Amino acid sequence: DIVMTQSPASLTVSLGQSVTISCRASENVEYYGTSLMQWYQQKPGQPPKFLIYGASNIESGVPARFSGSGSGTDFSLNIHPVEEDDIAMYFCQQSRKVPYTFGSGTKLEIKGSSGEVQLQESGPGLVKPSQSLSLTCSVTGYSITSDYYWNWIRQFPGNKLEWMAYIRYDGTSDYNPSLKNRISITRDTSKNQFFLKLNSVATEDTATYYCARAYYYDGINFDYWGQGTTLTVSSENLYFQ
Amino acid sequence: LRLPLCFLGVFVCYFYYGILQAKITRGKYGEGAKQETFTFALTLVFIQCVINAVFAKILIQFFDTARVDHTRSWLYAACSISYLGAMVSSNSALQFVNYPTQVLGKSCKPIPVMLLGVTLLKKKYPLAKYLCVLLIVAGVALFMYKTVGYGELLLLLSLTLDGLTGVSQDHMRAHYQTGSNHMMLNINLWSTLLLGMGILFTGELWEFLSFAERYPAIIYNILLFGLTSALGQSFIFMTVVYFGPLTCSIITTTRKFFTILASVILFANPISPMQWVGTVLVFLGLGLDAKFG
Ligand SMILES: Nc1ncnc2c1ncn2[C@@H]1O[C@H](COP(=O)(O)OP(=O)(O)O)[C@@H](O)[C@H]1O
Repeated sequence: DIVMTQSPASLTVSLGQSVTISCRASENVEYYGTSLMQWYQQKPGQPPKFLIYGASNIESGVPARFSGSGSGTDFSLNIHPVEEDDIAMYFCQQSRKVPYTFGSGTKLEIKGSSGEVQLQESGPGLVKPSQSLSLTCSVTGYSITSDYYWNWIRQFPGNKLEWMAYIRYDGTSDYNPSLKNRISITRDTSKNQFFLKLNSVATEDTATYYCARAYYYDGINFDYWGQGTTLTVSSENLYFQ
Repeated sequence: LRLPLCFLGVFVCYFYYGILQAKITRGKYGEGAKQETFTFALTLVFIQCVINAVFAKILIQFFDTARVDHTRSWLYAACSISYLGAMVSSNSALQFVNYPTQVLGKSCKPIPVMLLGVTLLKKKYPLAKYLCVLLIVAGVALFMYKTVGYGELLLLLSLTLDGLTGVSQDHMRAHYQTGSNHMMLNINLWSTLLLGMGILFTGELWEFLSFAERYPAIIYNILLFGLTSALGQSFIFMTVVYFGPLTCSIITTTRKFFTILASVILFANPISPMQWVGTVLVFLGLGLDAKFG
């Protein structure tokens, strides 16, 4: 699959400076003269927020500071008037191959130190290995039978994202090929929920699982995200938190 | 791995498709007062669209089953209306002008899109583009000359709708990554639905059946025409599968010249030499755009 590499892991910036973040894809993500690239901004302990799709197509409501650039395999994101709000992690995502992949993420730091959809994840917190698991994402304020993709994504410790799967409002579902034989995504329209079932979860599955609503345009854009549920797989019990 | 099979396939499918189209449209029917010319352009386009839809469904079922079509349904209808209208205008034009005029008009695809981009959207174009249209216009003007007749207006409408279909397809491909087979199947399905509605509403489906009853031999030719039309696109896609688009552009460019050449000289028209030079000049105009890509 396509591997995204973000050369600057950590950027030290002073307010007012212009910052550029680079992201290189293994394969040309150009498709019919259109770049299938997206950018997301993640604050500590928060779901990512969608910023840009393709090349410099700023999402409505995002400040004019952000601007995408580049084409082919190399892309960049520029924030000219950096401000306090922009201090976060930034992820570059490609939507050219059916496994959607995110970059390792670039973290910024400063020296000197009802008109929406409500997603709610739920599931067991601590689980023993080899047990089957089922997470439920309930949707309120919207009907999952309307035109929007509903995806399950996960984030491992270290802030590495991995798109698990998704289901469309038509019922069409697409899986990550690496996990097509370990997970299953289903939906229940009567209660307005969709479930992700994992078979024989191993220790490597410890992560934060998000359910997101996305719309396809110049790729796939995970515009809305849930709060996210933490899942810890271990052979021993944990308490107090 | 030699790849003459795809080139052959295309040149043997679309060539015979043109031959059957010429036979169906301009084919002499009856004698004396029985000159019932083929005025049922809707039914043949409907048959062609349904055949294309079924073949595209087969191709999808056999190739890239894992792909998921992201295009919105209403996008397909918007392109399909112009697609169907372009076919109806072009095929209807055969009722008034000879086959060479229609094929040359089909080769005039760049002018609508080029005109739109240059004058309507205010986008500058290279020198080569600004001269391709001039060469083609000179060639066609020489060819044409020896209110206006219906054939010319029908051809103009066909060109306009072809340009609209092209721009809509470009937009949907860019912003939805729609596959070749999926687009073919969906636009053919929408076109056949609309054509069925119209044809049954206008009633000439009954009249077309009466015409078939008078001349039963038509049905064997219309079916073959639709089959060749579908197979042409099927083999065009196969070229991409066997080898990347670099071959697709070459095959399209060479076809755009071979088809017109065959329909002009190989069809054995009663063309006067004063007119053939115009075809020669438009040839000198055609392809020259592909010289610069
Ligand atoms: N990668 C590509 N690069 C350039 N052109 C392409 C590419 N993929 C598809 N096309 C275009 O898509 C078109 C599909 O042809 P098609 O419409 O089936 O032929 P017809 O118009 O005879 O039915 C081709 O003419 C080809 O130029």
